[PDB]
Amino acid sequence: IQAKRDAKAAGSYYVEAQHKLVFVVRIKGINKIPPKPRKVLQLLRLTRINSGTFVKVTKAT
Amino acid sequence: IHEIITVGPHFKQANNFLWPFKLSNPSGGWGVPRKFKHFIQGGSFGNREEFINKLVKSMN
Amino acid sequence: GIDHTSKQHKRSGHRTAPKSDNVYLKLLVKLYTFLARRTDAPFNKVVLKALFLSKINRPPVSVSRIARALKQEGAANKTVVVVGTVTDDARIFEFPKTTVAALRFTAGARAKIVKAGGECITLDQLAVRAPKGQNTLILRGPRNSREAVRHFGMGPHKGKAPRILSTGRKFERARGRRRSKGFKV
Amino acid sequence: MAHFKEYQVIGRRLPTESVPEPKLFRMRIFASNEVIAKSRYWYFLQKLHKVKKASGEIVSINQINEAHPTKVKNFGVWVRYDSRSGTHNMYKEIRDVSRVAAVETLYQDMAARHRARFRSIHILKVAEIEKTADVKRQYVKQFLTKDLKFPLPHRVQKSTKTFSYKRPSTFY
Amino acid sequence: AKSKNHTAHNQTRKAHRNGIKKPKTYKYPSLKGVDPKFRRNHKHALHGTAKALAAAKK
Amino acid sequence: GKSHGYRSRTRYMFQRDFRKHGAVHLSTYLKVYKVGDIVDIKANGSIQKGMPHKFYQGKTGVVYNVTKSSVGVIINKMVGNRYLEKRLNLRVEHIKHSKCRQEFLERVKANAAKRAEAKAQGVAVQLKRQPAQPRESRIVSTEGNVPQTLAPVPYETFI
RNA sequence: GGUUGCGGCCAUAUCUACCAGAAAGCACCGUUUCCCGUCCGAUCAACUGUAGUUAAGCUGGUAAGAGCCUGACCGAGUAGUGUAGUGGGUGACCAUACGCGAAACUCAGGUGCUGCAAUCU
RNA sequence: GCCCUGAAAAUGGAUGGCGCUCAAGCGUGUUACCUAUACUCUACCGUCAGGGUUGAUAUGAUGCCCUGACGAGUAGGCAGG
RNA sequence: AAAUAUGUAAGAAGUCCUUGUUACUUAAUUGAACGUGGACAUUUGAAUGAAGAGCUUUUAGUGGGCCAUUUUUGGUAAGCAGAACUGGCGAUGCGGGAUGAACCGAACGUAGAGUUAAGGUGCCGGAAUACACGCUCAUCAGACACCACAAAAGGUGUUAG
RNA sequence: GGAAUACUGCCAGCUGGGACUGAGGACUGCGACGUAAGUCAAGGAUGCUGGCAUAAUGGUUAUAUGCCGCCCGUCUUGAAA
Ligand SMILES: [Mg+2]
Ligand SMILES: [Mg+2]
Ligand SMILES: [Mg+2]
Ligand SMILES: [Mg+2]
Ligand SMILES: [Mg+2]
Ligand SMILES: [Mg+2]
Ligand SMILES: [Mg+2]
Ligand SMILES: [Mg+2]
Ligand SMILES: [Mg+2]
Ligand SMILES: [Mg+2]
Ligand SMILES: [Mg+2]
Ligand SMILES: [Mg+2]
Ligand SMILES: [Mg+2]
Ligand SMILES: [Mg+2]
Ligand SMILES: [Mg+2]
Ligand SMILES: [Mg+2]
Ligand SMILES: [Mg+2]
Ligand SMILES: [Mg+2]
Ligand SMILES: [Mg+2]
Ligand SMILES: [Mg+2]
Ligand SMILES: [Mg+2]
Ligand SMILES: [Mg+2]
Ligand SMILES: [Mg+2]
Ligand SMILES: [Mg+2]
Ligand SMILES: [Mg+2]
Ligand SMILES: [Mg+2]
Ligand SMILES: [Mg+2]
Ligand SMILES: [Mg+2]
Ligand SMILES: [Mg+2]
Ligand SMILES: [Mg+2]
Ligand SMILES: [Mg+2]
Ligand SMILES: [Mg+2]
Ligand SMILES: [Mg+2]
Ligand SMILES: [Mg+2]
Ligand SMILES: [Mg+2]
Ligand SMILES: [Mg+2]
Ligand SMILES: [Mg+2]
Ligand SMILES: [Mg+2]
Ligand SMILES: [Mg+2]
Ligand SMILES: [Mg+2]
Ligand SMILES: [Mg+2]
Ligand SMILES: [Mg+2]
Ligand SMILES: [Mg+2]
Ligand SMILES: [Mg+2]
Ligand SMILES: [Mg+2]
Ligand SMILES: [Mg+2]
Ligand SMILES: [Mg+2]
Ligand SMILES: [Mg+2]
Ligand SMILES: [Mg+2]
Ligand SMILES: [Mg+2]
Ligand SMILES: [Mg+2]
Ligand SMILES: [Mg+2]
Ligand SMILES: [Mg+2]
Repeated sequence: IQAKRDAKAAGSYYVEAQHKLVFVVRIKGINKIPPKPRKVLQLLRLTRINSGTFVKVTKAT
Repeated sequence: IHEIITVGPHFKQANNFLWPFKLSNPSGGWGVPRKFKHFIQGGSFGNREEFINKLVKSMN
Repeated sequence: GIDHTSKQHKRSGHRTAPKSDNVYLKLLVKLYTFLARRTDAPFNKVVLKALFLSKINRPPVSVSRIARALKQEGAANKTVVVVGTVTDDARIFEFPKTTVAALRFTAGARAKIVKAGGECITLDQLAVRAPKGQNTLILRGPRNSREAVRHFGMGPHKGKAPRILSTGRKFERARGRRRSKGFKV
Repeated sequence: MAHFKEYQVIGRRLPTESVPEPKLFRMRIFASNEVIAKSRYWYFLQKLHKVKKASGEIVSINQINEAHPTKVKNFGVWVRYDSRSGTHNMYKEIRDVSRVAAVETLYQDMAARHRARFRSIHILKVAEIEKTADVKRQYVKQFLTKDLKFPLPHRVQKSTKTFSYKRPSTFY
Repeated sequence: AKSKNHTAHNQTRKAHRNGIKKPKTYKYPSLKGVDPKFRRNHKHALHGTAKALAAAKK
Repeated sequence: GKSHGYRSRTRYMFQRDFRKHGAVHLSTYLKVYKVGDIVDIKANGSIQKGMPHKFYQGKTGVVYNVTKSSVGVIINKMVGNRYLEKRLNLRVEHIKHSKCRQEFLERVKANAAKRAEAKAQGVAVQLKRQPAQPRESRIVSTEGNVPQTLAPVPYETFI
């Protein structure tokens, strides 16, 4: 917070650290899904509608 | 919890330990007519950023 | 629904008792599952399992096969377990002493062994002397020595065996079996 | 795209050792939340400078609350939009209390008349017509006369119950 | 009468039931089609390098 | 009738590079190949002999054999529902050392070196490749950089 | 740094025109008994390094030079395109969302680098 | 943009029907509300998996007991009855 | 000269040092292959997942297909013929599209309570004759993807530009 | 110049109404509050009161009422045809 108010005070802009964490909920059901995303869906354990997991953000994820 | 929110060293093994969360459907509703457009286009699907909380909390 | 990644309700493709019905074997099992459960000792877990095997996966262990496994360094005084039936082999002469725990012994096999001042225990006897299966040497027989398995793979250039009912020239030794009669195999 | 908020979006190219400290660029953006704002900032930037977001970052995002949000204003609005057969530029005026107010009727008005959904419309400039009689579009000049007063003929009180034991009057 | 002629439809579904795997892998792999003289000499470099090790046990 | 000769559909695959026809440079003949080398297969249609069948164009594999003028290469190839093992007799003119393996060896040499200079300090290493991460917080300044503010552009035909 | 022999990458090296080139080298060049090849000692072969010459080859320099190379927030985040929608539109076709992204064009810089061995004011 | 002309077929008829005109029509936006065999929690059946347990101790050891997950089906395969 | 697709690699079957074998190869104990002996295990060499991995034998049915988005060939076209990837129908009920193989939503043991999807909420019919800004008057209005069609061309109707 | 408020988010802040469920059957576990003895909302409901006798209730059946339900068998890409 204060980092933001300082930067403002010094005529600058504290641009925040990119989020390292996201939560993913799957909202589409299980029929008619294309093979590629379907695979990725399972490798994040989202294999059933409204189920959700955490994901660490890197380029690879 | 800490090991998650901070990511950090054994996040992997911490998070994997965690069985996928079984949320309900959103009590309150999805807040949009059709869900299978993007959040930017009028609702659901894609990164809705720090809006995910209001969503999850109603599915929780 | 569930995007299943795994076949649901699949059964461990593993025998779980003997299919057999020899009450004495079921008794032998009832013994070694007790041992297997109430101890560590890998040996019992292994014997337990191996009592479930079908007659094909219990090929016979020979008396020469035992003798030769006993010329192993530091093994001359171990007690050879053969969850199966030990047979006789006229082809070794000098045969050592030792005590052998098997399921069955052929006539000549408990001769040979005994005559050499050796012993022929049973696995439930063995159980007592060696609760945790100590000083034991487990020996299985040659499975692939079977005659059935000769014909497994039968294809061009696999060099396996034909299922033929009677052999000779005039029986599948011509076209396809040589360069001079079309092609070879 | 709905109840509108106005945003300042300040962004830049990602720094290179060769170009540390690249130039900063700003837009005023009307969107309902900030995600759509940020997304709009790129949409436009991509069309002006040679940049996509994978090669840039957004520095700041701040809401621009109307300065005098209870003073009635005459607005100039310039617009670029897509019809079914061409694309066009277009000036129109809107009398309202805030920019955020104005833009919303702008966005509705474009749908009503030229059937233009939000996607097909670029908001060029928006501005408070300082000196009245710089207003040109009559349908606002009409409201600028001295001692403007008018009635609302044919009142239609909505009813609470389905039967009525009297024949209604429309008299305001 | 005329009938459909060809299609690969459904064929990768079929191939991917219990399929693809990888290729099976071994140290000391097949020596099929390797230069016969070299094999011949390898034969001898092995017998020798064997020998010499049993000589180192007495 | 249909036509499925050996070099079919290879009009552009076996063409030479624009302004690179003629004699194949000597470098090609001076590279040395041992077994276990990982080679890239890319036909040269001027050297007609020892040619890879068009399948293997663009495919990498390992040398299983070395001969007077050619390497033998092992390729894994999917037919049906399974990879099969494939042995190719390719003249060297159609073959190349795979740079990606050289990235690897060089990295292995790096990682033994890093590991030393840490035991020579008894400190920790951290040797696995990490993937490209988020971004940490920054403070960009406005000194000499008051944000130029832009707006969308009018329509205008130029034709 | 020159030069030569053997090279590597094979135009930043090639093309056109004009000059310039110490020293060494290379070259042109002199000769035809001999091995040798020609319609022709021109090529090829041998001989002298002696009679000559930098004219040429070769090396560099010039040129709003042709070509070729390099760059660029030059055009263009355009064209094309993977994914999305019970999006627009009679349709032809098009806009938007998350992504990838050129060619030509324009301008700017450049015009061989280099290994081994030998040799030179 | 909407509306009008351009706009002709055979039983009597179809925005699903009624009917609707500041709509109950067209464009757009805001909320609330209705509802699948889907999602969340729980009982029960079964199937599959993991575990405990006849140690001297009445009545099933192919048993008793604890735990998790899963359940569409032609042609066809096997199993328990 | 893309995009999408596509090959390979990311280590113990590894890395390093020492020096053994041979009839191959080198001018050459030079190489080449395969070894002895010694050293190196915290992240041992990216991510994420793993409901276990590996493996054998044997046999049923089937061997007319069809549909949708996209790519695409023949044809004026076709609810026509014919290929590409994928997802479907076939084999599959359930909720929505009145209706309907194939669209949308979602796949199914027997049930209770909750919440939703796609689609709806004047009345038939469960659910605001809700809120908000415009637009439109048709003596042939119009009313929702697949979808049950409409075009060139015109209008001093009316709206905004 | 000093405030308020909106919007958004947080509280291991305090509370009212309504609905469905009550599996298990000695004890063993993790806690909570207590100075303590003890108490508890802590590994699944108990307590208090009342109703029922040719009856309260439950099963079957017939009929009516709301919604829903085409003829099976078969060959077929496709059958109520
Ligand atoms: Mg809920
Ligand atoms: Mg509420
Ligand atoms: Mg509700
Ligand atoms: Mg909204
Ligand atoms: Mg041995
Ligand atoms: Mg065998
Ligand atoms: Mg035999
Ligand atoms: Mg009155
Ligand atoms: Mg026929
Ligand atoms: Mg046909
Ligand atoms: Mg056929
Ligand atoms: Mg045919
Ligand atoms: Mg052809
Ligand atoms: Mg082609
Ligand atoms: Mg040439
Ligand atoms: Mg040839
Ligand atoms: Mg001559
Ligand atoms: Mg001459
Ligand atoms: Mg000469
Ligand atoms: Mg010359
Ligand atoms: Mg030039
Ligand atoms: Mg879809
Ligand atoms: Mg469309
Ligand atoms: Mg249409
Ligand atoms: Mg396009
Ligand atoms: Mg007619
Ligand atoms: Mg009629
Ligand atoms: Mg329409
Ligand atoms: Mg409306
Ligand atoms: Mg609307
Ligand atoms: Mg149910
Ligand atoms: Mg079933
Ligand atoms: Mg792949
Ligand atoms: Mg992993
Ligand atoms: Mg079969
Ligand atoms: Mg078959
Ligand atoms: Mg068949
Ligand atoms: Mg379906
Ligand atoms: Mg059929
Ligand atoms: Mg279905
Ligand atoms: Mg319909
Ligand atoms: Mg009706
Ligand atoms: Mg109603
Ligand atoms: Mg009304
Ligand atoms: Mg449409
Ligand atoms: Mg008009
Ligand atoms: Mg109870
Ligand atoms: Mg009674
Ligand atoms: Mg009845
Ligand atoms: Mg009915
Ligand atoms: Mg009826
Ligand atoms: Mg038919
Ligand atoms: Mg039928």
